[PDB]
Amino acid sequence: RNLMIVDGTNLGFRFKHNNSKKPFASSYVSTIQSLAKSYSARTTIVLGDKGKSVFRLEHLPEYKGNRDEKYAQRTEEEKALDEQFFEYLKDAFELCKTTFPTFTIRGVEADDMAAYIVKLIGHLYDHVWLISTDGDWDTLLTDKVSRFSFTTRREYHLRDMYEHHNVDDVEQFISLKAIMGDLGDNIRGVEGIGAKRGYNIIREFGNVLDIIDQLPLPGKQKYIQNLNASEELLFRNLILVDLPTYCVDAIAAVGQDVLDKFTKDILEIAE
Ligand SMILES: [Mn+2]
Ligand SMILES: [Mn+2]
Repeated sequence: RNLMIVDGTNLGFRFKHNNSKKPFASSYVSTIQSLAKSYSARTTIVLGDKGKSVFRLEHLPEYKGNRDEKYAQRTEEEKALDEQFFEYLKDAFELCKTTFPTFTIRGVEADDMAAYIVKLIGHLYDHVWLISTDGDWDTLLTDKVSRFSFTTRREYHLRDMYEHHNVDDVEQFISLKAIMGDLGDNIRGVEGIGAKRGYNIIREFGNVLDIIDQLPLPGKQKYIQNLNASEELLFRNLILVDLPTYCVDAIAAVGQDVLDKFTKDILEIAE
């Protein structure tokens, strides 16, 4: 049998997208029941996000701050919509507490937990299926851990790292994130180097850190010039995007005690 780890909030937003007026708690869980049934799940795990990350915020105070800007400018009607959704998200998360183990730790994101769970009990299953539409989860991809999105109805394995992410492996995808930037999570990257232009430098010189050693890099191009004068930036970005390496840390940030309760809480279900 397999293990399934869903992206509680990500799915919520999907339901919201489809319709931001109708309650979706009921179908929400049913969707996680069919899926679990389908992926021969043995342990279904539901994880939702709650508050900004404590780990990231430290290495970057303005982390996801753009998302706060957006709420600030929302109209009285849209703000209401946002609150409506979240309410429905909470309810969708409460109903879940009746069928699937649901976790939430204020200060810790979801990708930080799912990486821990996988790192923690992954070996106890044949496969591991993560339910999300967030390609950032693809940093956990292996030949025994993949992801499935509804927004496309596509599954994602490792061999597909080039078509879906313009890189060859997890370490690469990371470095590309720490180099190119993540407009979403509000993270500044080298001015001038995107996916295609960034992968090249990664294919030639290596990964972020391997590249740090090598600076200054040759070439007279500005994005190259900019690159050479943005080392400090790569260090910070690498710790914000390298999910599989800093997750434990990201959890211990909100408490060496919380991390413990979560650890025992997982194995309890895994066993
Ligand atoms: Mn997330
Ligand atoms: Mn992103």
